[PDB]
Amino acid sequence: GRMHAPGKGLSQSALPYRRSVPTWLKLTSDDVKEQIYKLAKKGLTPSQIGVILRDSHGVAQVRFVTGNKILRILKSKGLAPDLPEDLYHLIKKAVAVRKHLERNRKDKDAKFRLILIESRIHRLARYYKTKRVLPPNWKYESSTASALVA
Amino acid sequence: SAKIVKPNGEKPDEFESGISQALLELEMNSDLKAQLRELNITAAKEIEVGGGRKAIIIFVPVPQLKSFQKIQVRLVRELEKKFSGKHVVFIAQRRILPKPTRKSRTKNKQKRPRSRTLTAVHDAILEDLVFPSEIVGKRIRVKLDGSRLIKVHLDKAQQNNVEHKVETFSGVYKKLTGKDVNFEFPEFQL
Amino acid sequence: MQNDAGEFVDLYVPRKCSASNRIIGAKDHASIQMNVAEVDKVTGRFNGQFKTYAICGAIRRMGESDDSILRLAKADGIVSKNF
Amino acid sequence: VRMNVLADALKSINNAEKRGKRQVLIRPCSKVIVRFLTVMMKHGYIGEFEIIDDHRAGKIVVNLTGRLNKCGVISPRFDVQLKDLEKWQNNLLPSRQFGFIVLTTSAGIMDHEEARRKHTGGKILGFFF
Amino acid sequence: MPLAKDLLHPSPEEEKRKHKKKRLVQSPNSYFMDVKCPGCYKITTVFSHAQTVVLCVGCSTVLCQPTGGKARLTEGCSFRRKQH
RNA sequence: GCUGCAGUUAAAAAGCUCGUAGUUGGAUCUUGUGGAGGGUUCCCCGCCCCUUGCCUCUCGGCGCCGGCCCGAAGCGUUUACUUUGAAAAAAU
Repeated sequence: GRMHAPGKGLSQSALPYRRSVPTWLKLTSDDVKEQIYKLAKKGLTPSQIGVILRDSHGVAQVRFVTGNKILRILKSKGLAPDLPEDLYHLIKKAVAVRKHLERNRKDKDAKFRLILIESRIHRLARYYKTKRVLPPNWKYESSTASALVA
Repeated sequence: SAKIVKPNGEKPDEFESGISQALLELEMNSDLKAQLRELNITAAKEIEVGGGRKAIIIFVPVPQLKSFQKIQVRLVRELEKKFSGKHVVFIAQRRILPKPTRKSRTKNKQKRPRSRTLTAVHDAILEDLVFPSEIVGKRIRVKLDGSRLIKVHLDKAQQNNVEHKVETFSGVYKKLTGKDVNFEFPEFQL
Repeated sequence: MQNDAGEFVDLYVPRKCSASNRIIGAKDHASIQMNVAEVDKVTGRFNGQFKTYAICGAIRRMGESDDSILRLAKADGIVSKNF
Repeated sequence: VRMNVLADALKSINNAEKRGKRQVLIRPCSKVIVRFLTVMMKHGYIGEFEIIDDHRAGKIVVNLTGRLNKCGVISPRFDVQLKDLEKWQNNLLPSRQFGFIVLTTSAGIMDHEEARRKHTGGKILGFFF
Repeated sequence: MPLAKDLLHPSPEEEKRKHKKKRLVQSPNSYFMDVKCPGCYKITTVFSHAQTVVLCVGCSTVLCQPTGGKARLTEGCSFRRKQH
């Protein structure tokens, strides 16, 4: 079930058994890497590169054409960001609710939902700090949070 | 030079120098001169199959094999035409490293890659034999005596390229790994 | 049941259900024994020869005896492995 | 969440045997499940079985013969020594004449009668009769 | 389900009816197709559950629009699946 | 009540949700032929790929007409588990 809601829905992707590239695909490994390097200059995060490539080109799974996952391809050229994808989007969501509560102090539902976002930031940062993606002295703060996404 | 097969001390054998001569002389005609370049064949053998006939196995080094498969559809058809009624397969020169935990010397200074495990090598050898066709799925049957059989499903397109060689695939995989395999076609596939 | 001299010591050996391989008890009054006629292959007529099955009372009351008798009659030659 | 896979496999067989079904599907598969099934099959309590590859841990289909009264798991994998094995078979078995405890030992997964011939102790996995 | 149906050989009409994650082995319902338009005729490839508003190499303003399920084509000349 | 109890109505589930310590945590990384004891395939030797996994010294006996071999040692990533040795008053 979901970690902070009573729901237990089932929707997700389902990959095929066959890992091979199909015979009709015209692209090749190093031309797929150059298209990844061009899309990264526009500020697109790794999750957005994979949908642009799936929708408008033949590549269903980049990992099956090129033997690497696309965050590794960007890191080996220094093109990847420092703060990771999901922790960036969680911190960007918490500053929007805090801008609401400064003028709407009667909104007790918004007060409750902010506890459930910031406790999910603390759980994900504690994971990245043990795997050396973040400094041991890294800390989310309710005053500093606006400066993390500028 | 000729006699390209095997490490020092093993090289002079008549059969294996014969197959490697028959490979390296074929670059001299104008068609395969466009696409062969004296590329290494590491070994070859001639082996018995269940009908009382014979077949040959050719061993190719890993960084060369991605180029051999791109021309194998003509190159094996020329070799199966030239030899005396034989069947041919190309396979990779894979190495297995031993289990580090209490079955080898081990230390922190180098780690065994999972690409060098026995399981990752034996299930890659199965893909080389069938090459003109693609594996659609596997099943394993355990018998009342405690033995195993593997059932392999092959794609329904390209039947004409492999149906006459399933009887050599079982005998070759038996002699490369010690295991019984059957090759079959699906009822339907999604 | 046998002893170390190899002789048998049960009162009787009870029957088992043909569909299910479980023992039919002395008070299972919902259970049955079915009996079915064989016919000669030249003229389709009764020769006095027959086949038999026994069915558990628990399988009858859940409604599974009709399909069990059919599977048994296809496993023997009677329904001839086509339908 | 799913804390233990062997307990699912045996509970799934045990519910199918009591309904009188002729086959059952076990998912996820494991190296421990395939070795436990093999010990029941070698003693004659189940039929033969087949494994399906799906690239995600796999599945098993098993054939049932109607002979099995029960199979089960002891959840903490307690250690046992040869002097204490008598107390466990006095607790868990229906008679001295039939039924088996299953142990894991450094000589392999095995029947509690084989552990006495091999002079070895181990950890408890489960039982059948 | 009767007492005795075998589980190793589902018919293709038993398998096509059930959810993608609950089949005997998993497989997607989505597909790739090749698409073509009037005025400029360079053929292009599209995914049937697209989220992007696709623009063709022929520079027309919309090839297809996104939707809560399958994307809908702008009356293009092909909806033909690729075979594999 | 560990083995081994109970909590709809007999005694008994915090009004509801978050959360640090504590307890618990998914799949995966080397096998069959030959010989002895015993069977009609598996437990001890030697093998498809590694069988103590390596290695080459030097103080130190062996085998033979200097040189090449076979028992120590560096040691096998660290522990629980299990089986075996040693060492623990008498009386009860």
